[PDB]
Amino acid sequence: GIVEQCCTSICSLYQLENYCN
Amino acid sequence: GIVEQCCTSICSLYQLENYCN
Amino acid sequence: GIVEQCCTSICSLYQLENYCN
Amino acid sequence: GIVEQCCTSICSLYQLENYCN
Amino acid sequence: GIVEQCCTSICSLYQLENYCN
Amino acid sequence: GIVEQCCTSICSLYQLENYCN
Amino acid sequence: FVNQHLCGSHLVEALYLVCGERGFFYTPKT
Amino acid sequence: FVNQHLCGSHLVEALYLVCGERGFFYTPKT
Amino acid sequence: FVNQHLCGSHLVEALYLVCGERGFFYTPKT
Amino acid sequence: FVNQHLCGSHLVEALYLVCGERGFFYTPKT
Amino acid sequence: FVNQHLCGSHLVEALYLVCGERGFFYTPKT
Amino acid sequence: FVNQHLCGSHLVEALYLVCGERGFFYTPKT
Ligand SMILES: [Cl-]
Ligand SMILES: [Cl-]
Ligand SMILES: [Zn+2]
Ligand SMILES: [Zn+2]
Repeated sequence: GIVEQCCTSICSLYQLENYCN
Repeated sequence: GIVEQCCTSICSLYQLENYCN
Repeated sequence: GIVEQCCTSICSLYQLENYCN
Repeated sequence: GIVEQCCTSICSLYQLENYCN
Repeated sequence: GIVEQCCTSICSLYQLENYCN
Repeated sequence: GIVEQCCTSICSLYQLENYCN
Repeated sequence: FVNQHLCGSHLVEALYLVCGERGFFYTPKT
Repeated sequence: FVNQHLCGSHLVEALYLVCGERGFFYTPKT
Repeated sequence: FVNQHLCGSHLVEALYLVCGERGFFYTPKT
Repeated sequence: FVNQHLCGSHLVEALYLVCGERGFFYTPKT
Repeated sequence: FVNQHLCGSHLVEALYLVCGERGFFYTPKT
Repeated sequence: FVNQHLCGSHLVEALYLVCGERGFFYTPKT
């Protein structure tokens, strides 16, 4: 999920938009 | 809603807890 | 400038990106 | 103290109230 | 006090330093 | 640079003023 | 605990602390 | 833009930045 | 609520949240 | 992405997220 | 150093940076 | 004052505190 994608690994601001409503 | 209530007035931690998953 | 614009009005991430090195 | 209780170990929001005035 | 001064007016780092233990 | 001086190593608030404009 | 006055990103910080590993949802008007 | 490690409160501050009025859902458990 | 690791500036932001008007004392040295 | 309303230190946090390892410059009036 | 305008949790962040391992006390009115 | 480790967003929040109106330049690459 978000932790693995963005904290454990590395993510872009665009990937972060995957978790918007 | 909560976002507006905490900012225009006040809110408690107990009210915030309702927004946990 | 950007510092004032983002605070007195609004600004976008794309405008902010102009201040990266 | 607070660092050992809450950073090195893990603490609740209630334990954190131990350090209020 | 300092909490109010820094918010309603301005304060310096040197004034803040007085609140260190 | 700043990362090596202040994150990897340790820096004072005065050294941090080295990076002001 | 004391009552809170939280705007902007400070609300999200508070939700973060309050919810822990449970996570939370942030849902403003409009 | 860039890719960095975003963890904890920094992750939710980034979600707030990116999503804003849309809102968002922070579910660490997945 | 929950239990998490709270360190550094995050610890004092949590104390501010929890104590608010009461105030608080951050003494790392113990 | 959504438009932003950022004051004080919140602007610097946003610049930080936006620029990543490229870094940035913060240059207010006056 | 420059003069500061600090409210809410931003005051506690500044105290944190200023005091380091010495810690500090946060004591608002009322 | 003190010396501590200041990294990431915490480093730029410290630069904002210290420099304020002067502004500052965050160049991790050096
Ligand atoms: Cl604010
Ligand atoms: Cl951290
Ligand atoms: Zn703020
Ligand atoms: Zn942090």
